[PDB]
Amino acid sequence: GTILIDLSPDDKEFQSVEEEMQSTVREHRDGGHAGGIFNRYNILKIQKVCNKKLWERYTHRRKEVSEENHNHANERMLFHGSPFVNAIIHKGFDERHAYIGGMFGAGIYFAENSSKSNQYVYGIGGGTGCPVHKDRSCYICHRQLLFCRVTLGKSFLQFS
Amino acid sequence: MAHSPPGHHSVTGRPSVNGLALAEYVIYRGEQAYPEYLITYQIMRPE
Ligand SMILES: Cc1ccc2c(c1)sc1nncn12
Ligand SMILES: [Zn+2]
Repeated sequence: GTILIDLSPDDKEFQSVEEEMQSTVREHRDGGHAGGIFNRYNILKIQKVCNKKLWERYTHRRKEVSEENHNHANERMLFHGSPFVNAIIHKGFDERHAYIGGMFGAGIYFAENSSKSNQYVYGIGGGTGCPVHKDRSCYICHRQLLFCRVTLGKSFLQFS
Repeated sequence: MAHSPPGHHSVTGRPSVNGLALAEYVIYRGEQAYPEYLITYQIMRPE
């Protein structure tokens, strides 16, 4: 039941999502191995994802978490990068979008740095890169990220 | 999928070496995230 609404570059909503994308680029300790060498993006398109069922699924669980945490969902806007971005917008997040070998265990990982999620768009550590050129640093191929509403509730704080 | 630590709904990976890094987050329930924006982009070759 998903529909994608294309946002106008002149829309303030497009503009503030582009700004969160652009302003949260950082340098990576891998010097660009996984996600490529760049300081900024060419944003080609921003679509709002609309699914009644996946939204009601989300707000049901958000109410449960806030009631367990002094009416505080502790909701964030976080970046997610995956080669299964098309299955995620259609069927929502589930066990099959977990990273099983992750530092914090088998879960769904999100990032405050867009450039961190960018490392995961072609797979774990950028996989073998873009499907067409096998280039983890491809400046040609179109990449996709999700900007997601994430309910954190009571977060367990793990230091590096 | 695993479960959150007892008493907790998520983990926060707080960076503690890299000065410039921001946080990573993990949830253990798919229902605890909604994908609101699909962004199509290219990375840009610097000067
Ligand atoms: C370990 C790990 C795995 C995947 C992942 C992160 C961290 S942060 C992020 N943003 N999109 C995907 N991911
Ligand atoms: Zn390519």
